[PDB]
Amino acid sequence: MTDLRKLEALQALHAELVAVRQHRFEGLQVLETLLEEQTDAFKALIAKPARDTKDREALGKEPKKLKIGEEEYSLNEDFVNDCLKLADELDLNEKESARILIDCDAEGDVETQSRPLWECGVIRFHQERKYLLDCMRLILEIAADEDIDAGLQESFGVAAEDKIFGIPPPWERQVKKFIPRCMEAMKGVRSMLQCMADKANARNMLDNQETLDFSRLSLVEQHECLASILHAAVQRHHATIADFQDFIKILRKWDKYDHFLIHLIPVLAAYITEFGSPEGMGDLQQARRLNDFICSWALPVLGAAVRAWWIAEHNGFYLDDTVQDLRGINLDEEDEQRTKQFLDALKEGAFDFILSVAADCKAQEWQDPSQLGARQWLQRKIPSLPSEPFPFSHFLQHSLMVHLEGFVDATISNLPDVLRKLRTEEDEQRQLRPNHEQDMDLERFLIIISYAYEGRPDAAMSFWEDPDSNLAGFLQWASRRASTPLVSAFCEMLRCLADNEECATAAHNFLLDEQSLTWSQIFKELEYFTTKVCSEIEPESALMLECYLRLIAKLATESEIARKRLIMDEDFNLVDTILKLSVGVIPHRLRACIFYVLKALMIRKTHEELDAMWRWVEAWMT
Amino acid sequence: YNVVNDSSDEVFHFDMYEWYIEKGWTDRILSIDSPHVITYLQRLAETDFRHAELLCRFYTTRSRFFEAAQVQTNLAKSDLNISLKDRIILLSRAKGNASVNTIGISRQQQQQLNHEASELLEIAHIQDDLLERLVADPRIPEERKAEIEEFLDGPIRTL
Amino acid sequence: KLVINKDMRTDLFSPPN
Repeated sequence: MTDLRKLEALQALHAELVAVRQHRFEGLQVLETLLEEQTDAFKALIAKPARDTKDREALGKEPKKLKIGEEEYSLNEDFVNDCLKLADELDLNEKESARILIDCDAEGDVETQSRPLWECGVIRFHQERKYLLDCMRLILEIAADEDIDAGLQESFGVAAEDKIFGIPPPWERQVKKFIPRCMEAMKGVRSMLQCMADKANARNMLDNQETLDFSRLSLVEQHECLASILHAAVQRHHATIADFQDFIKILRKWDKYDHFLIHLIPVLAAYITEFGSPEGMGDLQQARRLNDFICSWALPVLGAAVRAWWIAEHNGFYLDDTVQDLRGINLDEEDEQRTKQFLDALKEGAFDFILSVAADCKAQEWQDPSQLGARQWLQRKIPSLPSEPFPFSHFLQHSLMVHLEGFVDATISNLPDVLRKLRTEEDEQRQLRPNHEQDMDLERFLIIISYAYEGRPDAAMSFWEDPDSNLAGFLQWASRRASTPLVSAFCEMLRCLADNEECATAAHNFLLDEQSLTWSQIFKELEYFTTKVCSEIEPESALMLECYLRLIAKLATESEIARKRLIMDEDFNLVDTILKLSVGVIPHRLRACIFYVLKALMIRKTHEELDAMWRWVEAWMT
Repeated sequence: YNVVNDSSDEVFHFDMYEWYIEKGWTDRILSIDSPHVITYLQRLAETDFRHAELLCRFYTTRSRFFEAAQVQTNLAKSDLNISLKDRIILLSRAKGNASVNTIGISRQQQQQLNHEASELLEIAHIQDDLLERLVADPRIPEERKAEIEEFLDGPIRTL
Repeated sequence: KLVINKDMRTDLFSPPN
């Protein structure tokens, strides 16, 4: 139709944005026509008129005829009761609340859902904020898409500056900035959600359960959209120090761990990147004050992670003495200060919190049984989520992985001596007291690196292109003599860094000799454990065997040269070892891993390989 | 104010809409969900500028920009007692409101209105530049200026 | 639509009546 209401206007507009995002430009002329009709909507993100007494007393005094804009309607004793109910639950003005209910009668959605008329008003109200805010994310997302025409990419850019951020275009030109409105906007969502649980829990302590669940889902989605919009706005260098201080204070006043903190994490990450790192407001003098300001907290792990990130990002200034001025300043004292601060942050559990957040972010309802118990053998002391149905999006995960990989690169290219001293400390601690379990800082860091580099071959290739870079340097340095946990973490990292065939072949060529880990030692340990079981076993040995089996299966499924070599290698004879191990007394996990390795090796085979496999199976089963 | 909003007297609520308008309480009138006030305005919108402005506010906040551009344009072309500068504001608003999408209305219908408002706004600015200059001109007799102000400070004239 | 007609106008520099 052409005369669509507010709800139908936003729903139709959303469909158009998806078309342009999915490589469908058949609605260019129709898209521009909608932004002009909803100009007043994009200006204010979310604002509910306060409940006024003039309309409350007037609505109930003469509930006979209602006049909204140009049209006229008649109020009856039944409809009038729904207006007061909707206005009370949401604390919305009677005039605005009535318009929402009128839209339901016209569209006639009461029969499509079979719910009370007053309840539909709550859903219709939440739908407006959903599309009104969700559509804004698509505009900025399409404005940053590099796989589209440069002309179209710029059209949505300037439009968002004026429609969303209220900044006029360059060819023209009391008002309030966007951030202060966004901060107050998100604040209303929190206060509205808090009062919702208090009132809902009171009456609960019905047919509206699903409606309350849908409203909570819409609220969390709107909060995520507002967080993404704030992140995008900050990415354009449109912030200041006051907003940063306010955000830091809000974080310090954080009470409970929930999805909102995970959504705000990237906001603080971008803040530190713009201010802390030398990729933004490059005011060296200003950075000194922020350092002392950051370096009250109701949760020490948050402050530890914040300080660690700030140090990692701000240690890039003190690399050379030619791109900036470093006169009349001592270096060793500041280096020792940053080192002790990072050590304290580690002891407080910064990497632990980062790993817990990364794990809770990608929480999947179902997981492949081929990777059970992987990366779940640590000591997690951080409380988990309440398990409520709040699934995450994809852009948020992408941004989180990008920020994590950036932090990893920064920490590897800025603080190598820190990692060296930490590894030496862990080694000497495990040596002087083997009965005790040393800290898992390095293992947690490697697991975080693995989580960051997952399904992103464009970034994983960086570890193979330049073998003389810092990335390859750390990769080859982390393969020397170490304990079982570090070897297992490195094997898991290698397995997760094989999303394609090229990376698998690169890892295969780098693992074998051309000291670092080699297939020779792996097979020697396999044969040793086989002879020991066949003439007990510790959890570390089983974990190492499972990691080796998973890595072999991944390499065989991804690479071809390894599959063709190991299958007929005379010096390895992996099949015999895995069979002698499976026929022994061991848990079912090792047998399952061996079976999956066999499957991977036999994913692509020929007549000779089939004959050999059948011969071995018959010989070992007869 | 409870007793007021709890009433079902319709002539009363009409008299109160008029009274809110009089006192200037855009605060409380724009905050009424009801269509009853919209319908009341739709009958007297094309009767008075102040009422039309209220009607257009209700449309815009409901993303019905094209309908407001229609009310504003007709008001600028009308023979109501409206000053030229007020007719420049009406056209300028209609031009903006017709340039943005309004759901349920064809791109062709939007552009044709945005184009009519753009042309009439161009003529109106010319007329305003003339009237101002003529009134201020030292070489124009006072007797003529009053006559110029009568014929140019009103509906928009042909080129 | 413009139509110039220099013929019959109203003296802009003379009062009315």
